Amino acid sequence: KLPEAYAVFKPIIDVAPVIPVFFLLLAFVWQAAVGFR
Amino acid sequence: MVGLLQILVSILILLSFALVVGVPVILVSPGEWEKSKGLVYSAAGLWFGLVIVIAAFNSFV
Amino acid sequence: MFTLKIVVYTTVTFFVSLFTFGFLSNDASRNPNRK
Amino acid sequence: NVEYPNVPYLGGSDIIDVNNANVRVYTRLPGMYPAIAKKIIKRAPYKDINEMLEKGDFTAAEKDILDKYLPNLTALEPAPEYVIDNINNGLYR
Amino acid sequence: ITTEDIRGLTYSQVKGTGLANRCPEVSEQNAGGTIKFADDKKYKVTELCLEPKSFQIEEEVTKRRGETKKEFVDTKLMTRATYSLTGIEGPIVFKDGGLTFLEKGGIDYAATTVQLPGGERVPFLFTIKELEGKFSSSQVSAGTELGGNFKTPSYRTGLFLDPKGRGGTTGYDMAVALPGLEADGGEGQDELFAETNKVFQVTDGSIEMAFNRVDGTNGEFSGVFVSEQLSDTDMGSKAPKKVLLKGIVFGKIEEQTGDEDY
Amino acid sequence: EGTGEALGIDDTRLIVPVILIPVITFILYAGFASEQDNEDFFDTYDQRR
Amino acid sequence: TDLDENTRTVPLDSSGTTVILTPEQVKRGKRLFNSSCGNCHVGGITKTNPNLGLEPDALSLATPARDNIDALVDYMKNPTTYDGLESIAELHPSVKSADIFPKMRSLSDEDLFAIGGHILLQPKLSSEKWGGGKIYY
Amino acid sequence: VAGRDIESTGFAWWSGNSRLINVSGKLLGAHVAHAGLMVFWCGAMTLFEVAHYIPEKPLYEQGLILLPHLAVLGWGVGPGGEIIDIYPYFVVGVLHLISSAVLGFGGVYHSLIGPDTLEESFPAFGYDWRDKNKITTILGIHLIVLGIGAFLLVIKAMYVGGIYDTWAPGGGDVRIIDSPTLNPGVIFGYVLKSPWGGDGWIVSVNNMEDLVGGHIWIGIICIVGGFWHIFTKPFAWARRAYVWSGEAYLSYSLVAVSLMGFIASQYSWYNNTAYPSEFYGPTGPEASQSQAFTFLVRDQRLGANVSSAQGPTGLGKYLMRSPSGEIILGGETQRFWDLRAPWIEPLRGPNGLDLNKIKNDIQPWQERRAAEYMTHAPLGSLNSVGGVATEINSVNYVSPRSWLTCAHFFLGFAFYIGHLWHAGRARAAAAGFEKGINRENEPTLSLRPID
Amino acid sequence: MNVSVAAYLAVLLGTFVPVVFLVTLYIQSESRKAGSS
Amino acid sequence: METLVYVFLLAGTLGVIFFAVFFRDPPRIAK
Amino acid sequence: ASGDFPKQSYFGAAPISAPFGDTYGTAGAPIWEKLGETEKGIFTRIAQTTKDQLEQASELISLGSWEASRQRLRMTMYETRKSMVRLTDVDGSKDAKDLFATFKKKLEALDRALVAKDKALSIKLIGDVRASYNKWAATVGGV
Amino acid sequence: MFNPTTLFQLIALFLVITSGPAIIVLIAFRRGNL
Ligand code: CLA
Ligand code: CLA
Ligand code: CLA
Ligand code: CLA
Ligand code: CLA
Ligand SMILES: CC1=CCCC(C)(C)[C@H]1/C=C/C(C)=C/C=C/C(C)=C/C=C/C=C(C)/C=C/C=C(C)/C=C/C1=C(C)CCCC1(C)C
Ligand SMILES: CC1=CCCC(C)(C)[C@H]1/C=C/C(C)=C/C=C/C(C)=C/C=C/C=C(C)/C=C/C=C(C)/C=C/C1=C(C)CCCC1(C)C
Ligand SMILES: CC1=CCCC(C)(C)[C@H]1/C=C/C(C)=C/C=C/C(C)=C/C=C/C=C(C)/C=C/C=C(C)/C=C\C1=C(C)CCCC1(C)C
Repeated sequence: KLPEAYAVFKPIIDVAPVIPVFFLLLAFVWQAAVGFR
Repeated sequence: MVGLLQILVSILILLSFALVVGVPVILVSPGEWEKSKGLVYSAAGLWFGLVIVIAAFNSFV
Repeated sequence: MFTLKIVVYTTVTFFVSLFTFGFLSNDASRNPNRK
Repeated sequence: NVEYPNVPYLGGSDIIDVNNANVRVYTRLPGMYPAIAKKIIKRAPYKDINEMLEKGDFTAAEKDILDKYLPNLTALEPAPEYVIDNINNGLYR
Repeated sequence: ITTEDIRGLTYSQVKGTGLANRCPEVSEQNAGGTIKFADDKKYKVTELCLEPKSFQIEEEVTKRRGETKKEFVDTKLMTRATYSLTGIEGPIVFKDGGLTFLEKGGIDYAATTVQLPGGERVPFLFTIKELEGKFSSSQVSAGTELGGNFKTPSYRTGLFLDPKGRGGTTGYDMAVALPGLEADGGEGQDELFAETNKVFQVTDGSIEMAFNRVDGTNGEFSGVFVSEQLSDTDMGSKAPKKVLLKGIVFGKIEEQTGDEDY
Repeated sequence: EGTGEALGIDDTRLIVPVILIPVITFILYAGFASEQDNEDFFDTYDQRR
Repeated sequence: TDLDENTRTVPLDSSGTTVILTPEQVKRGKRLFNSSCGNCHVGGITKTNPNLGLEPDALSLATPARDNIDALVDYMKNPTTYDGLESIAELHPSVKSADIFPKMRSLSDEDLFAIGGHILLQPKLSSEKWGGGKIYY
Repeated sequence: VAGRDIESTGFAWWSGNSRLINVSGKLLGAHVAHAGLMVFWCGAMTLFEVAHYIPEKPLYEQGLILLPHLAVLGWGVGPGGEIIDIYPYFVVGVLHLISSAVLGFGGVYHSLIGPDTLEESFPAFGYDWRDKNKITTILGIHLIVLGIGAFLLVIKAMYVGGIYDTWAPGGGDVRIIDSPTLNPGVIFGYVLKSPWGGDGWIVSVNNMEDLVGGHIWIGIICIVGGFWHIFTKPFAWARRAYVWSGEAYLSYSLVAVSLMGFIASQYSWYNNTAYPSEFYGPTGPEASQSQAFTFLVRDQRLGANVSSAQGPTGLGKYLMRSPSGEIILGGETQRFWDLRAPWIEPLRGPNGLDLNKIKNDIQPWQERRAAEYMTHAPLGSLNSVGGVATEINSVNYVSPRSWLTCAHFFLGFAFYIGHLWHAGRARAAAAGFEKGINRENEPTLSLRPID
Repeated sequence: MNVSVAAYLAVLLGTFVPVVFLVTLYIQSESRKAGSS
Repeated sequence: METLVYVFLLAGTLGVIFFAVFFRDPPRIAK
Repeated sequence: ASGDFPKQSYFGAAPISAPFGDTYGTAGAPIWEKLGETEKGIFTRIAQTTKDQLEQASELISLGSWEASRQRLRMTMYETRKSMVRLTDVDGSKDAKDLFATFKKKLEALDRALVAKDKALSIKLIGDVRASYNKWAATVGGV
Repeated sequence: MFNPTTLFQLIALFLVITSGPAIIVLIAFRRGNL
């Protein structure tokens, strides 16, 4: 478990490892924003 | 105390949201890279200062 | 058994060396677009 | 062996053939499985249950348990095909 | 290889070299001893290792269906390096007019296979299980010989199932793949009874170890042996063939500790 | 097998082919190589043979 | 049918008294069983020693009889052989041997109660699945 | 839009990164941002493992894959591989997560607002893919960096705390590797060993002295090679034997990294020294040999003479001989007779498992370890149902070894495919027919017909 | 092996008859092509 | 004896493959 | 039956089929405490047996057995480090911890000697290891 | 009741999910170099 002083931030750390997947997805939205140049 | 460190980490969290969502916008939007870099670099400095302050106050517990 | 071993080693080394020094002999140039 | 008339006493009936029965059958009789069955199977070939009680080197409590479960025990002719598999017959669960 | 040399080698050196299957021997430097059996002292054998170096099979001299003449033949091993028996141990007792060694443990069997000239494969269980050996004296020394008979169990046990799911202790009791043959009310599958009726039959063999080196310091002895037994019967389907093994033997004699539990 | 010899070389004889056959192939390749224009170039590959 | 109290009533002591497990108790017992001993005792069997399973027949014929909550709970702290003559606490997970078995360290008396309740509740759920093995999967 | 559309580049959006080949600064930003992604995942995932770590279960039973690495490096673990403290794991996680912010800022900078090409404003950093000397200097700098990393592991193992030796006397423990093996015949003896059964190539490291000494060798090798490449240019034999374009370099890196992926997968599957079984759980061979050991102990305890017990087929039910004669555990564990683990070597003599130790001196802790490793075999389903495929849903478990091995075998094969694609394209583009066959000068029509 | 005996005829003739049919269809056609010239 | 038939059929298939590879109708461009 | 609504919980931990919540530490304080009677007995037994194990290691070294001598230090001694840690923490003494570390380093050096097959260094180091272990034994007390 | 743990996880996840797209919407509105 996290150190006591940090356990309150568990719900953020629970979503923390998964952001790289979103980065890939963000790329597509960016290319969707410029209409797939 | 634990509460003060929690407040410091939450402030770093909100500042990191601000940096993540604002630095790309300031970078890409026209006439904003050097027009308003004074906020960007000061925010980065405050971010790192918060990191060191959180480090020390965490060392106390 | 050892005779078969050295014969197989001879054969394997022969073909591997041919492969090695053949692809090292400017294989990239052997295309129809050269010059 | 398409015929083996002493099958009922291999662990499926109320009587246990001591000479060529697996250790697992002694789980059916309380208080005999880990300790008493080891000494039962050690000196496995017995002429009869009386020779088992005399020869098995049982302690007094072990003899009391065996006195409780005497009618559930017999000793028929040893079968080599079954004696070899008396501690582990590949029947687990 | 001497026991003093095996201790010197680590497992990494010995692994994969074939030295694990090789039976040790008593050194010529440490020889000329006498393992005397003092009274009021129970003795026992340990580490009785038997490496067979030559395998011979009593094969019929011709493929005639009524051939009765048979001569032993040289064989080559399909299995590799599993032949030697190690760790055999047993009590030494005054059962009869002389001392006798009773086999009661160790690896004491090897399910080896050999191939004869012509390409026929004979599997057999090289074993000394349940041996009753009799020493040729009251003291083990060079020239002393230990010999006796042993009971070789079946190559396959009851739990073994043939390719059609038939065994001794388990399996089908019929040729399930021929229901029309079992449909007949007169004979049914009675012709295939010999192959369907799996029988665990324990055979007989004899061994004659002759000790050529003995040491009194360690209790160790070494020499040669010749053993005779029968081959695999496939639960009674096959007819056993006589197997004549010869090779080297190592062993040691110590005092019974009371914890052996023989 | 499982002994750990380098390249399976348990006998020293095995090395003679393993080292010499590449050397004869290397000698034959050197006659090709020495005939080439071995100066540098600024290209993705050399078009000179 | 619901998880009625007839299913949730299990024997408590050796005399014959019963106890009605609560849904929280059986839920916690199932979770604790799957987490602390499922690796060997999945399905009411014993992977390491299949001669002795958790089916009610084996527990009833144990010495002492382990077909009740108090006997099971005592086994979880003072495990013994099937005849109750040798202590196997060094080879079995027990609360008194939790340093060498780090899964039993956090269990309390109520946790042991719930685990025993799960064990005694299972055979009522299936006629042969609990301790039956592959044949009834 | 210039340089970022199909019209001005010829690359579609789905080949979008192919527009970065000749844009050096923007490509630098791509690399730095992706490195930020890597360190971000490291920090976030190890923080996630710390948050989800319960002190009851071992690491391998909780689905933890990263904390085992730190435990092996010697942080927060005591004797017996017992994780006593998890604060250094938190420190490593926060350090990686914070460094990810810096690397992400750098990557986004160079990608968006930094100079497009570095070859006019920063000639020191700018390069051309066809300029062999500059590319070799960059390669040599990175080689020096890799050597520094190897020496960092060496410093950790030798001076700063030391690493976890599972083979340590007594139980496994964190200890200082004071005398690494620097003999070339051992370190490069591993490199030339065969990969097949019993040999294992470099997966067969059975001690930390060889590991640390060969990491010293790798550090020396990499630094020497980096200084070699900084001060040298490719020789004529090399200059004609390679395609000198960015895609070719990418394909070379792809094949190398694919080979590394395969090797790492088998490291996690088979090795139990750099991947101790008390952090990553049992290997498959370890679990099988443990099953055989557990039932050997059980049946011996119940009166059987395990050495003389005959199995169904005539072979040993518990103990038999390996094909080379060593006394080994029987049954289907016979294939896994090459296992060597710190819990089973104690009973191992020169000629295999010593029968005297196997009969009289099997300790209770060995039985406990064998039972644990039996019940925690690598078998499991994709939805994490531990046990054989025909098991029921009660045990939630897949070994970390299975996850790591399968993932890295997958990625190794995928990166071999990527190598094949990129090497073929590099050759075709260098020769100049990666867009199609020229209808004017078709090579086949000039060729004489066969047959 | 207690195998069938007409299976030999079945296999051999079911291979032979179509094979000779194909060979005849090829030879006829070629002959005709040669005769045309 | 069935091994004779099996071997003959496999060899015949291999022979057909050989003749198809090496005695094919040569491709040529029409005019 | 004919109009009975299915049960429905919206990410609730109350239901029997909900996966939320911890499995351990929910129903009371643990029964187990560190250094209990049986576990302290086990560690005491291991520490006492380690003397004999060391003596057997010295004998194996004297006879030159290298595999067996190495395995003697990991056979019945694989729990030595944990047992020594647990009993040293009971002692709570600096000198006990120093002798603990000294024994560990001496044992590692002895292993490094045994792989080298150095008979003289092996004998010297097993002697030193035994002396250090007996010193720690007299220090922590009870063994 | 809705689990507070699951609830807070969902707030965190959804704020994260609007983080990235909000950037792109901003630079779309501010007419930056997409
Ligand atoms: C690891 C992932 C990765 C990385 C690092 C990059 C990087 C890059 N891509 Mg991209 N790309 C990717 C995946 C990736 N790509 C994928 C999966 C696809 C397929 C859809 C593409 C498709 C693609 C195309 C089609 C093109 C690129 C291009 C580029 C380059 C220029 C970007 C630009 O100016 O856009 C401008 C983008 C924006 C203004 C949108 C805003 C993006 C923001 C900055 C993201 C926010 C990140 C983060 C939250 C900020 C943290 C800040 C920090 C201080 C904390 C850049 C180096 C371009 C190129 O080659 O140019 C020469 C180009 O044309 N990429
Ligand atoms: C792959 C990595 C990489 C590379 C090759 C480059 C290359 C470049 N960057 Mg940089 N950059 C990077 C990462 C990288 N950057 C990152 C991560 C960031 C985010 C912090 C930046 C942020 C950045 C900015 C904001 C700018 C550049 C610019 C430049 C250019 C000038 C560099 C210079 O003047 O150095 C000078 C070097 C220094 C000042 C560093 C001095 C060393 C300090 C004291 C640190 C010491 C560390 C120590 C040795 C580490 C110990 C290791 C131990 C733990 C083992 C050049 C093209 C400039 C540019 O392109 O302008 C148009 C520019 O303005 N970069
Ligand atoms: C990232 C690592 C790296 C890379 C990309 C390169 C790249 C290059 N080096 Mg090398 N080099 C490196 C590290 C690296 N080097 C290091 C650390 C050293 C040690 C000091 C050297 C020493 C060196 C020299 C001395 C020379 C090169 C040269 C070259 C060029 C030719 C490479 C070639 O054809 O190899 C060919 C490779 C072989 C023929 C086989 C390698 C032999 C080993 C021992 C094989 C052993 C078997 C192996 C274990 C089998 C399984 C492996 C498995 C992973 C598949 C090229 C620019 C040449 C050049 O032009 O330099 C200016 C040259 O002469 N390099
Ligand atoms: C989704 C992407 C992904 C993810 C999440 C992972 C995740 C992982 N990979 Mg990776 N991997 C990937 C893709 C991915 N991989 C791909 C595509 C490949 C190519 C096929 C690989 C190939 C690969 C290999 C070859 C290996 C891994 C391994 C690993 C694991 C350890 C990571 C690590 O430390 O690397 C190494 C980290 C670095 C190189 C960064 C620098 C490290 C520095 C130098 C360390 C300094 C240490 C020192 C002691 C610190 C203190 C200093 C001082 C105080 C003394 C981890 C589970 C390892 C594993 O466990 O495999 C079974 C492993 O060996 N991966
Ligand atoms: C070191 C890693 C690396 C690097 C730096 C590059 C770099 C590049 N690749 Mg890629 N590539 C890699 C690995 C790498 N590749 C691997 C491992 C493969 C094999 C699978 C490929 C296969 C590949 C192909 C087929 C092509 C490229 C292309 C390119 C260029 C543009 C890619 C782009 O913009 O994608 C933008 C990103 C996306 C559109 C996102 C796509 C995400 C996919 C759909 C998810 C994965 C699907 C599935 C699970 C994959 C199964 C793979 C199988 C083998 C197991 C660029 C130079 C293209 C090019 O123009 O080359 C010059 C091109 O045609 N690559
Ligand atoms: C201090 C503390 C205490 C307790 C634990 C806690 C976690 C709260 C911890 C706090 C940690 C904090 C606040 C860490 C901060 C880290 C941050 C802000 C990390 C950010 C990293 C940035 C990264 C990767 C950026 C990479 C961006 C990339 C590739 C973008 C890609 C793209 C580019 C470049 C162009 C085209 C579009 C596309 C494809 C999307
Ligand atoms: C700074 C900080 C503080 C707390 C700790 C923490 C580590 C979290 C850290 C966070 C840092 C960072 C950098 C967080 C940023 C988060 C980001 C950028 C999230 C991005 C989310 C992206 C999303 C939804 C994208 C969804 C897009 C979709 C489906 C597009 C749909 C599609 C399109 C457009 C076309 C093809 C078909 C398909 C795929 C359906
Ligand atoms: C670090 C560590 C950890 C555990 C203990 C251990 C002792 C293993 C220790 C030491 C490890 C060591 C020293 C590892 C070193 C590995 C080495 C040197 C691996 C060698 C890899 C070399 C490879 C692929 C070479 C392939 C090169 C090729 C095709 C070159 C190209 C070409 C050639 C040659 C001819 C044909 C045409 C082409 C394709 C252009």
